[PDB]
Amino acid sequence: NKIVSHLLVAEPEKIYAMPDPTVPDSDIKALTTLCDLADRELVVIIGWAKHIPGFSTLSLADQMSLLQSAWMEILILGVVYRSLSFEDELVYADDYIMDEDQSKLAGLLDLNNAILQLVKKYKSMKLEKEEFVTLKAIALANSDSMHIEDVEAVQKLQDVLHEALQDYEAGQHMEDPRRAGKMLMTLPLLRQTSTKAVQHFYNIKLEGKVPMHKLFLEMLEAKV
Amino acid sequence: NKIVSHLLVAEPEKIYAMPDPTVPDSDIKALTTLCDLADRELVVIIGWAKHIPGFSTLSLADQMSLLQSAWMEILILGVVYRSLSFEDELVYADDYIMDEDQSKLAGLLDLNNAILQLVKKYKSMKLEKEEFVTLKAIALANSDSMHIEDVEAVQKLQDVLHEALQDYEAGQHMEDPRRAGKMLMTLPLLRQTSTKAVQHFYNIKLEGKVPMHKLFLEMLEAKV
Amino acid sequence: SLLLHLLKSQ
Amino acid sequence: SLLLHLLKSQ
Repeated sequence: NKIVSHLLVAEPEKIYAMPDPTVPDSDIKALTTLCDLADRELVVIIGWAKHIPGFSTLSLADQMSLLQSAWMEILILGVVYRSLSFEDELVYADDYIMDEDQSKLAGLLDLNNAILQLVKKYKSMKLEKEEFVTLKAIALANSDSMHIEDVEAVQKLQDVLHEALQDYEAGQHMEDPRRAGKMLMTLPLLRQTSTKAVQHFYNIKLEGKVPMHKLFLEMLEAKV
Repeated sequence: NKIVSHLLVAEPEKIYAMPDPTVPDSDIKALTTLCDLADRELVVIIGWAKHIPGFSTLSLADQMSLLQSAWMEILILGVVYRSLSFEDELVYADDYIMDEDQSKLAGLLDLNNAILQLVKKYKSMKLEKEEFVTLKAIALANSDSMHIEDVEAVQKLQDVLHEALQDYEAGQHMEDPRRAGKMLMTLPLLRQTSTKAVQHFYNIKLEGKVPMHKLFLEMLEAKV
Repeated sequence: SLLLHLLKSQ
Repeated sequence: SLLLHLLKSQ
């Protein structure tokens, strides 16, 4: 399927967390590192979205609305995917892998446990890269922004990506004629986990102890 | 499709909100009325779930876990369905319909606006009763409880209901071979809205001004 | 216990 | 404005 092949080639290079080796380990260090990484990933996500067939033909306001609604789901899906061959650890980046103990220290035990639940589900389904990239695009298109100008164009973008998923599954997974639907049925937990992450980091923002860069702040403010 | 026919006959009678006609209108009255209605609906939901093929064969702990995770989505879907032929109003019950002004007075503007977004989406898709009852059952089965004992039995329950949806759509909506997937793609917003409702009413619980009955309290405590 | 009670009931 | 800037960029 061509849309799937295109999404695979459009998949961005990974980036490094680069935690500051001169700074003592603390909750503030961990959270600063993650927020800094997210800020840089957000730049990469914006560039990636322009490769999705039809996205750039939407008005700028609608492009903004989709990204404002979906950004954390896209970030989370990336962590989930990188974590699939790991056990009880989350690969935020190749140089930043959080186990349970580190999650507790960062005050992220509940959030990271929910992300691990998504990992566990996809592990059991043997999620493939083809399926990952297609679901990332579907999460963007299906992000439920209240502010869409051209609802019919957004529905068509949803349709295009949904068709690519169904087609991929029909060709590659004849053994399970419901596999496309099972993939779509993982989106509620992704949405739930994203909401949790957004609310947690917004609280962190309000508390004022973790410095945050401007893009990350902009995207956080737009969501709450 | 037999599962769909069975869900239709299993659909419970509606109940009345019965707001107290002797009590002055206030946020406290509105919220007491809604919480009282939800308590009674929760009893009805428990009885309804036992009619879903396979649900009662699950262990009691898993039956509990599904209901503890999914109850608010089930409640919200009911309000959404009752509201489909209305404009900018939410039919909590035949004797309790909230417009924008009443939503503001109850302090529910943001929550009810999100519920109205679900109404608007289903209106545009011309959601049918067959589809409503099947999605209610799917929301129960796909509720993502962290505490499931028999994961393989819950996945089979999900599969059974998902198959009924796909089959229904294949027979009744040949004009849109992706209609089953579009229905499944509405579940993320239902999950998001439920989380919002749960968090709001939990805050209301903490504030101590709105009396709440024991079942509603139990289900609220289990979620947070 | 109430959810459990009702699940066991009738 | 930053999201908008980046969407317009290159």
